[PDB]
Amino acid sequence: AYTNSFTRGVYYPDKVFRSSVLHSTQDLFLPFFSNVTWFHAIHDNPVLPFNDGVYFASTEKSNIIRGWIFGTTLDSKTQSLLIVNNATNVVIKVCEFQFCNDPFLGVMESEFRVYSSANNCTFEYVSQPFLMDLEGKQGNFKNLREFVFKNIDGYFKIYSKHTPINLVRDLPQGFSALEPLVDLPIGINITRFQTLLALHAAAYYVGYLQPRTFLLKYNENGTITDAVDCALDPLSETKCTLKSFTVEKGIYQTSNFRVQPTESIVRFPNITNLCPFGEVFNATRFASVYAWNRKRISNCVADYSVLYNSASFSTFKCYGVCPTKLNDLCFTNVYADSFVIRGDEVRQIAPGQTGKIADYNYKLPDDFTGCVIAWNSNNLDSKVGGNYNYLYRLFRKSNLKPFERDISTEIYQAGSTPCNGVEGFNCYFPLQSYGFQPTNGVGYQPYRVVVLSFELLHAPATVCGPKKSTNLVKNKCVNFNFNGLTGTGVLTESNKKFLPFQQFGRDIADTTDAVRDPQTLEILDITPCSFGGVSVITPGTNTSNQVAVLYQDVNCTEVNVFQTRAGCLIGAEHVNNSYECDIPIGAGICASYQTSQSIIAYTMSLGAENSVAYSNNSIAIPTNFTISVTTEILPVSMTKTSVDCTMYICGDSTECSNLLLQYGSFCTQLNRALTGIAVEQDKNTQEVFAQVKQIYKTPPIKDFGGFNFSQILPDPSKPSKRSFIEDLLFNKVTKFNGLTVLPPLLTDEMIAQYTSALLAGTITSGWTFGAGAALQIPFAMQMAYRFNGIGVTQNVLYENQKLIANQFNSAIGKIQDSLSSTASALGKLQDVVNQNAQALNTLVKQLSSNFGAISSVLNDILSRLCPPEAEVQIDRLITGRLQSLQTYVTQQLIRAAEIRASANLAATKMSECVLGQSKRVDFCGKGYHLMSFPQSAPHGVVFLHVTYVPAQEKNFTTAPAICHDGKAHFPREGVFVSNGTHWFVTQRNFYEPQIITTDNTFVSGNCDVVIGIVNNTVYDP
Amino acid sequence: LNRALTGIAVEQDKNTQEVFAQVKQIYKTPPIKDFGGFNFSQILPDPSKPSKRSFIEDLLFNKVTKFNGLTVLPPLLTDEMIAQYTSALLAGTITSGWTFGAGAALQIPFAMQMAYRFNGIGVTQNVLYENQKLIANQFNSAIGKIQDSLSSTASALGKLQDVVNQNAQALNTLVKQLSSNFGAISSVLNDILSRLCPPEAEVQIDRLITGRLQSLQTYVTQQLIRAAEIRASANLAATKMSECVLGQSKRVDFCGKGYHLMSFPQSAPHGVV
Amino acid sequence: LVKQLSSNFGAISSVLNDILSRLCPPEAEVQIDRLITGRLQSLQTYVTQQ
Amino acid sequence: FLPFQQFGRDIADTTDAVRDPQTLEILDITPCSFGGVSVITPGTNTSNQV
Ligand SMILES: *[C@@H]1O[C@H](CO)[C@@H](O[C@@H]2O[C@H](CO)[C@@H](O)[C@H](O)[C@H]2NC(C)=O)[C@H](O)[C@H]1NC(C)=O
Ligand SMILES: *[C@@H]1O[C@H](CO)[C@@H](O[C@@H]2O[C@H](CO)[C@@H](O)[C@H](O)[C@H]2NC(C)=O)[C@H](O)[C@H]1NC(C)=O
Ligand SMILES: *[C@@H]1O[C@H](CO)[C@@H](O[C@@H]2O[C@H](CO)[C@@H](O)[C@H](O)[C@H]2NC(C)=O)[C@H](O)[C@H]1NC(C)=O
Ligand SMILES: *[C@@H]1O[C@H](CO)[C@@H](O[C@@H]2O[C@H](CO)[C@@H](O)[C@H](O)[C@H]2NC(C)=O)[C@H](O)[C@H]1NC(C)=O
Ligand SMILES: *[C@@H]1O[C@H](CO)[C@@H](O[C@@H]2O[C@H](CO)[C@@H](O)[C@H](O)[C@H]2NC(C)=O)[C@H](O)[C@H]1NC(C)=O
Ligand SMILES: *[C@@H]1O[C@H](CO)[C@@H](O)[C@H](O)[C@H]1NC(C)=O
Ligand SMILES: *[C@@H]1O[C@H](CO)[C@@H](O)[C@H](O)[C@H]1NC(C)=O
Ligand SMILES: *[C@@H]1O[C@H](CO)[C@@H](O)[C@H](O)[C@H]1NC(C)=O
Ligand SMILES: *[C@@H]1O[C@H](CO)[C@@H](O)[C@H](O)[C@H]1NC(C)=O
Ligand SMILES: *[C@@H]1O[C@H](CO)[C@@H](O)[C@H](O)[C@H]1NC(C)=O
Ligand SMILES: *[C@@H]1O[C@H](CO)[C@@H](O)[C@H](O)[C@H]1NC(C)=O
Ligand SMILES: *[C@@H]1O[C@H](CO)[C@@H](O)[C@H](O)[C@H]1NC(C)=O
Ligand SMILES: *[C@@H]1O[C@H](CO)[C@@H](O)[C@H](O)[C@H]1NC(C)=O
Ligand SMILES: *[C@@H]1O[C@H](CO)[C@@H](O)[C@H](O)[C@H]1NC(C)=O
Ligand SMILES: *[C@@H]1O[C@H](CO)[C@@H](O)[C@H](O)[C@H]1NC(C)=O
Ligand SMILES: *[C@@H]1O[C@H](CO)[C@@H](O)[C@H](O)[C@H]1NC(C)=O
Ligand SMILES: *[C@@H]1O[C@H](CO)[C@@H](O)[C@H](O)[C@H]1NC(C)=O
Ligand SMILES: *[C@@H]1O[C@H](CO)[C@@H](O)[C@H](O)[C@H]1NC(C)=O
Repeated sequence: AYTNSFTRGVYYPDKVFRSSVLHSTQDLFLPFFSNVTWFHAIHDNPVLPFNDGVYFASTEKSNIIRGWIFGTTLDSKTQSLLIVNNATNVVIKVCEFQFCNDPFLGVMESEFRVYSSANNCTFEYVSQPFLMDLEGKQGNFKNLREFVFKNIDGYFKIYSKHTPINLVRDLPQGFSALEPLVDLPIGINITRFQTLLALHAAAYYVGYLQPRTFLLKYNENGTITDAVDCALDPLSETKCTLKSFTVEKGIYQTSNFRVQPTESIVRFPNITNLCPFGEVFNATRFASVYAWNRKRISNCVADYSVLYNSASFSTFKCYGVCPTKLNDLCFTNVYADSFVIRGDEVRQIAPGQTGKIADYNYKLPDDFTGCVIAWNSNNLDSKVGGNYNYLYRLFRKSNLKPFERDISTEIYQAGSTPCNGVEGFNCYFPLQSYGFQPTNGVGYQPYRVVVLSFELLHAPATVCGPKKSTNLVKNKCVNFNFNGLTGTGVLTESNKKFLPFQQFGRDIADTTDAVRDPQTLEILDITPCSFGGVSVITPGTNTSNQVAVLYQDVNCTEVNVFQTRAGCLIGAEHVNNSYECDIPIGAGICASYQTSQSIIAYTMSLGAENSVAYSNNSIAIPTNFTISVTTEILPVSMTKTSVDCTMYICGDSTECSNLLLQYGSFCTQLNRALTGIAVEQDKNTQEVFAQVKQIYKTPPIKDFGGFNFSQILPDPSKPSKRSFIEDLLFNKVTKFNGLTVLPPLLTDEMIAQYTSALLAGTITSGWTFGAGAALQIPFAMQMAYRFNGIGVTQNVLYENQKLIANQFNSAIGKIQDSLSSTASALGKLQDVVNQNAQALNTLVKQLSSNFGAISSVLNDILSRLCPPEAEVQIDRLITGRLQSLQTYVTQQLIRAAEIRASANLAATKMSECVLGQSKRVDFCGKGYHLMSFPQSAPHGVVFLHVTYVPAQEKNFTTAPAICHDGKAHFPREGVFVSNGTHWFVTQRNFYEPQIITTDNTFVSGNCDVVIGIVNNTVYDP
Repeated sequence: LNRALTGIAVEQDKNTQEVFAQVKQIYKTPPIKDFGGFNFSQILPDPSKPSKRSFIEDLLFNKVTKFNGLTVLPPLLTDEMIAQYTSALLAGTITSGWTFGAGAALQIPFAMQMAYRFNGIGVTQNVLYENQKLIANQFNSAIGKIQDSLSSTASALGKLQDVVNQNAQALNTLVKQLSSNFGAISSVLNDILSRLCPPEAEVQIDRLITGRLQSLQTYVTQQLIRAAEIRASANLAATKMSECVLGQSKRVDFCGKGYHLMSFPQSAPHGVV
Repeated sequence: LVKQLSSNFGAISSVLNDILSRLCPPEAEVQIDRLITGRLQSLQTYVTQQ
Repeated sequence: FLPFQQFGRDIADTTDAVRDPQTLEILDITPCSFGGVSVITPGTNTSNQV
């Protein structure tokens, strides 16, 4: 009866070759994993809906399905497309037919009950004859022939694919693209179709197409190999939104949820009287244009479809509105300006027009809303002897304002002379007339013109169109229409006290806040029905295709379900246990993929909770330490792009360039900004790396006290003398539109030489090469100074020198192992590359946009259209592409500022971390800084920060001071500790107890002042 | 535009994590507040609030004060979580000095910690102990004065209030732009659509689309620039946290004017004090 | 920025008064809107760079 | 190109390749080489050679 559809409904949307690209297209496709009807029967079929397009598929072994019928009645009464394959060729006809039996075609061929006539044919096509399977066979099917049948604007598009199969059961799973084959211009309104079966079995599938958006993957050979149905599910929406088939772990915003209306609400005043249009259009006599009439039409039901459909009118031109929308709109008042004019003067009755009537007798506003209605009256107002009862004002000393009625009869003066009702030179009358006779010319015949002026709704409306009202439903999302004002939202009761004259309320945005119900004068608030963005929480597609959906800022009762302050989270199980944050949701909630396995949501942990065993006489002092190496990765530079604004916008087009010149310096200001950026990328690089006045090199003998630097020093065997670690870093980070990339000034080899010099200086001369000359020093002694710099006596290093070197070497090895396996380690630098690449890919894609033009391709506009019309379309494209460049450049300037700040920070670290020793906490890594080593990286720098971290501690009893002979002895830069029986003095950051003597302590004051002073003895050497 | 705004929203949480999430563990003070006479009751959490914030933090929070496609996302770190981080940083500073920043938190008497801070400015530790009671009273009085100042002068937090105002002003302007015609017959799209039909309506709509899109581009650009300013401030705040609270700063006027001893963080709306 | 005032931006003339003194509102308003759009975009660019 | 395909396209929707209408072979279209030209010069206060 039914089966599960699969990845079979994909066809080539057009005939353009694309390869190695993911292309997003919207067309009528079969939704993935939808239900498709299975029609089987062994030992005619029904008439099916076409549903704006039909997916059809069949499995064959003997060519049982041999044709299709498409139409409305499909019975010799309308044109109906008939496609038949009768062992010779495909025959397509749209002829009528008498189906004097349940049509099917029988098997060689010995039966033909499909038809017995051919009458009133308007199209016939026959392909070349072939020969195929006809005799009776039964079993597994051998050939699956899939088809798509769609009707677009009268064109019947047929797509198909034939493929070998070895399968009797349901549809095979597997991607297969459908090529286009036929486009038939027929123009038939198709609502139903039927199939044709061959009787000596039955097997075929019928699906239906829907307006889905698909993301199509074209491989290197231009064959469609996959597709994503966006509205299939949140994961598919995410993949198409990001235009990729792989989604990294995280949360993405892909769409917006909106509760849809369930029913419409149409509300109008309960008026039964009809508007007296007949008394104006069929008036016995029209007024003269010098004295035009204004009839008010109000408190009635108006129907403008009668006037519009009537063919008796010579013109019906609406300004501001248009004639088929007038039925759903209503007005506070409509006024009818009624007068007779000359035919040739109809053009003057319009906004923006001038002339002796437009200026002297009937002026319209240039913002006029309404309709100009006209018809000739040559058989009513014109008379033999002429009709001289219609007067117009020939002369006036001034023009007229809109809707002014100038009834005055003052004597007009051409020049300047007194007139007192006299007809004389420069004493003329403003009143003139025409003598209209049925025999006068076309332009001299009378026309009856009525202009209907509509005053936009503001106040309660009384003259409304023929739309009937409905009942009102509160507290539900509805699509409402109140007196022509439309929108979607939930209508609720309100406490807004509208004044008796007020009809509408407004929000800050001028949107409707509340309405007065036109039937019952109560005030209803309009709150649009709940909506919000929808985010998809997913582990990467390299792990699982299971996702959770977050509906932002909604309640869960308006749609496992977890209510959070971020929204309603669907698909994630709520876990009481806290963990480290993984994929953030918001409001303290994070999600992760963990174990059966599922996506979980939890309140994030801030770290383990602990307490410090504080007391007024207890100090913890470390007895051992660890040397750790951390990696700090900073962007320094970004790719130095340069864009030819002219070639991008106006590629190889003189006409476009000439139009572009009317926009001035916009281009050169973009070239200037990008040049400035490109230059500053090199300034940034020089400031970070060119901090050494000379190029230093290490000695051939690497006698550095056991410290192994072979993985950070250049390896004299590479085409570019980079270290092992640098090679690892470089192995982790991965045009004809006026878009170029400039090379950097400093090549990678030169950067490596600078980092080599900085490293060799640091190793052989410590910090001295930074301040001035490089002064050689044994490395172990350099470390001794670095230890003194953190309050640790140099003797600690020498005594543990071998241990320290091994820890250092091991730490370096661990970095290498980390860098060799974890690609994400350099994400901070990879993102910069991605951001610049994304910016360019977007920019290039903008060239495909129309921006309102007929075509995105400039040459296609130019080769078909000529300048007076072509220039407008080109200006539209220029505006769009120029705005795109302005956006790109602005984003690059902001990003460049971010990079500059990072480069300045990197230079600061280089100066304070590598050339010196930093006293700034966590500036040169967490811990007590010893030394740092630079390594170069693509568009960036990596610092290896060597830090001293206390490793093991004991609880010792302490005291701020010791009493001896009543004098208070305090330690000379150390602390007092007790092992329970004896007091010792020791350095703060490393347990090394010494006997308390007068050379370790100093005396100030006496025992009665110091809080916590203890009794002891002080040894005097 | 959605991408740019998402990037901003994300970086606001990165900024918060970098400023506050500088401690690997959540520390808590002992039940006995024997800190040598130094009174911290106005900066430590008060175990009685719906959100365990200090008195001063409550004062700070009491001073700082949609259907058009405009939404506000919640922060990842709620105010309670921020308070827990500041509590941990404060407890670490008090009970272990700077040791919790470099590595493990090593307990030390507070008076001795101050002795080290005094040595760090070239003042022998004996000065503190001999004047320890005086110093504690001065500290306690100074804290009380802060409370009195914060309790009466609303303008004290103007630097943070302006940020709120700038974002609010930006949105109010943006929403108001929907009322503009931009050359169209009406700013209301539905009123154009219900009276005019496609060959003429599409032009008026394109005019409104152009105007509203330009308005968004302007808003987003201003937000990106403002966000860069905020990021610089957050980086500075993180730097101070690292050098002022976790350590002791030798940088003149970096951690206030005078010779720096110690600093204490307090959370505030969209900021740190 | 000042030089941008000399640009037509598709208008018949960069000088606003020359448009206004020869053309009347139903046609003049379009040319003026073209100049307003261009000059406003120029200011937006200037302010952003500043 | 598949037998029904006549044109190829680039990311920008520009033509990548064409099927020759007289002989059905596929030809790639690569715009002829172009690029910016920069002038390296000492200041005109020294020399006019570039
Ligand atoms: C200090 O810690 C280091 C390790 O960080 C200790 O060295 C380890 O000592 C054990 C002895 O039990 C050896 O088995 C390990 O192989 C050593 N590790 C390394 C890397 O050499 C050192 O002994 C500790 N010292 C003290 C006094 O506790
Ligand atoms: C510094 O460490 C490197 C680590 O690779 C040592 O080089 C290794 O040396 C051993 C023998 O000494 C070889 O068996 C390995 O194959 C080498 N590895 C590589 C990657 O070359 C180097 O010898 C150490 N330096 C010193 C002075 O011992
Ligand atoms: C505290 O340290 C002292 C100094 O090392 C310890 O004293 C000595 O103890 C050893 C036996 O462990 C004797 O052989 C020495 O002669 C002692 N010397 C002195 C000067 O007393 C003392 O035992 C330690 N106390 C604890 C509890 O560990
Ligand atoms: C340190 O030792 C001195 C004397 O050796 C202690 O002072 C004595 O204090 C007790 C109790 O107050 C008196 O009874 C003695 O007469 C005092 N003797 C002298 C010489 O002053 C002092 O109290 C001790 N410190 C502590 C903390 O107990
Ligand atoms: C630290 O200072 C606070 C200041 O408020 C002290 O709490 C006050 O304590 C006194 C009595 O000790 C009460 O009368 C006040 O009402 C308290 N004020 C508040 C706001 O609670 C606190 O006791 C001081 N700490 C110590 C150890 O003395
Ligand atoms: C297939 O159709 C049946 C009813 O005909 C329906 O209950 C079922 O849910 C459909 N399949 C899917 C996957 O929705
Ligand atoms: C199929 O129909 C065509 C119609 O012209 C006919 O010529 C052909 O012979 C038929 N095929 C047979 C009889 O196998
Ligand atoms: C078909 O042909 C007949 C000729 O007898 C003609 O009268 C009729 O109008 C034509 N059209 C239809 C739809 O029957
Ligand atoms: C097609 O025919 C149906 C009647 O079956 C009718 O309702 C529909 O409006 C027709 N389509 C057109 C475009 O007239
Ligand atoms: C593309 O065609 C070539 C034939 O030269 C073939 O070797 C290659 O595997 C094909 N690629 C795909 C993805 O089918
Ligand atoms: C006014 O509207 C109500 C709503 O149902 C209707 O019953 C009433 O008859 C209307 N008034 C007139 C005069 O028709
Ligand atoms: C005018 O009168 C004619 C008949 O003389 C009638 O058919 C027409 O509908 C009338 N028009 C109006 C607006 O009353
Ligand atoms: C991601 O995919 C690659 C190749 O499919 C695989 O080697 C890698 O282990 C995957 N990632 C994880 C975390 O397993
Ligand atoms: C919606 O959220 C409110 C918030 O207080 C809650 O009280 C209510 O029960 C939730 N569910 C509904 C309205 O169905
Ligand atoms: C988690 O805690 C809640 C307390 O509100 C409790 O109702 C729930 O059953 C707990 N779940 C588990 C698995 O412990
Ligand atoms: C110090 O003493 C406290 C007392 O409870 C203990 O919890 C803590 O672990 C001790 N420190 C070490 C390093 O063992
Ligand atoms: C430490 O605190 C205890 C409280 O149990 C007190 O008796 C002792 O005198 C205090 N010592 C110092 C030095 O403050
Ligand atoms: C530049 O020109 C001025 C005046 O012509 C001259 O004095 C100056 O020396 C020139 N610069 C150099 C580097 O000679």
